[PDB]
Amino acid sequence: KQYPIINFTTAGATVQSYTNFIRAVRGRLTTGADVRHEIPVLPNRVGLPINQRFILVELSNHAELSVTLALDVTNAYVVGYRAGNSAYFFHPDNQEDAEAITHLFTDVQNRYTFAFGGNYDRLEQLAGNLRENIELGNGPLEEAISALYYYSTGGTQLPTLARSFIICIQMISEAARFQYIEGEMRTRIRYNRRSAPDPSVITLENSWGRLSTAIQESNQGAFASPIQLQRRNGSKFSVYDVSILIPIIALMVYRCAP
Ligand SMILES: Nc1nc2nc(C(=O)NCc3ccco3)cnc2c(=O)[nH]1
Repeated sequence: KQYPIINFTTAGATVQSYTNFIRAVRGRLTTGADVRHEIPVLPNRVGLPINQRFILVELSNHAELSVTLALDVTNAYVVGYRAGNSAYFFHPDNQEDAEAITHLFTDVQNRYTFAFGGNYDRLEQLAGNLRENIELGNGPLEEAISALYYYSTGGTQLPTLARSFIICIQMISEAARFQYIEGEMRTRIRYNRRSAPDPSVITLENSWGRLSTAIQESNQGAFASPIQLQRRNGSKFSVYDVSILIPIIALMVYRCAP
């Protein structure tokens, strides 16, 4: 017995198989017994035992390649992955984090830490493309699984590896964080399209920590100051209250209760 594993395959994927997956991911990220204003909070990192810190997400595609992402339950971040006999980790932000990841993928023959960190800014630079120009859907996802798998063999240039991370992160972590983003992926899957996320998706992604804070500091759901988001067409609008976000955000990073 070792960290909980959730499986998804792109082979034959449907909106139901993808929804089932994202639902199970959420269920492993949190027990759900800390909820504020109806929105679940992930476990506080302060004092969480290592043995509860991570979840694994096994990704397969029609080429029958498989990779396994490791996600930090405290924030749903993808911290690294394993493909066959190697495992690779983003460069950690602190020594505590560096220490935690020593506990993942312990039986793998080859382990490495990238010199670069895993935030979108760094990955975009590495990919040489912005999330607004990187396509999402089942096609991109199956392609990103192969790219990640092939990375040890030397088959995959770094820019492509970084694009593939940006895809996985959005289709897995962001979809888990936001029902809105899950729905965005369901739509691409339903119509078998691939398309870049629009400003509504990108600004929600960028605002996740800020939303977690606003809702958690709110006066019974009313934000202490407004949060600006973006519509599909890039126009700015303001959110004042948690009520509107209940069908949009599914999970928040822990902040202490005011
Ligand atoms: N590896 C990884 N990287 C991630 N990077 C981001 C990301 O940059 N967010 C933008 C941001 C705004 C403020 C601070 O930061 C989000 N999720 C993830 C994530 O879930 N896994």
